[PDB]
Amino acid sequence: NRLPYFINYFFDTYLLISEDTPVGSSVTQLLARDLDNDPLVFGVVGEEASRFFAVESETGVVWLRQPLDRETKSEFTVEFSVSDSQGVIKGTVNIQVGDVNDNAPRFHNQPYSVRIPENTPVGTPIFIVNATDPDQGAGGSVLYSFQPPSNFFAIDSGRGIVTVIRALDYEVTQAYQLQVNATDQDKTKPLSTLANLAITITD
Ligand SMILES: [Ca+2]
Ligand SMILES: [Ca+2]
Ligand SMILES: [Ca+2]
Ligand SMILES: [K+]
Ligand code: NA
Repeated sequence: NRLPYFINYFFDTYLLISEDTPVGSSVTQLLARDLDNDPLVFGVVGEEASRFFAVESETGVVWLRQPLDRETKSEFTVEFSVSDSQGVIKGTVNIQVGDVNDNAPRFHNQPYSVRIPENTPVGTPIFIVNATDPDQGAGGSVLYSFQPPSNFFAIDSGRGIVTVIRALDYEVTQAYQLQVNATDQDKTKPLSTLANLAITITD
């Protein structure tokens, strides 16, 4: 009797599963050969592995049994079994959880309030806004803007630095209420968040 062995590429590399994979989805089919042509039985081995995955024992089809979230657990290690009813073989698979853009930017250091004197020159940086996005790639990269755009202030798209771009006047306007939009850069479905910025003029 010779022991059966696993075929799939991912026993030697890794298996990618998207974090948006519906629970119940088949994520792969285990494949194995036996030089004796013995009928084969497949299994999943371990407590964490047996919560995440079920295996159809006669076909090797693997089902996801719990939702994934890359931002909570990005990778884990699982053991599958194959058996010819005389011996049992185990293979380890590294599971990588594939990222989707399922986070909108999150602001820190709120509320956002600044007092500036009315003599503040054009080009003066007055306040820094801060938003982060825990997604990977472009979906994790944030650009800042004013919604709607201001004639009196600008905000750096990259760094979130607010500047004065036209001279102020305490007489005309003693306060400004701005909306900072933070958008991620995903090509297909970008997500955005608005944050309040309060600017008070002194004299
Ligand atoms: Ca065999
Ligand atoms: Ca994500
Ligand atoms: Ca995002
Ligand atoms: K990021
Ligand atoms: Na997620």
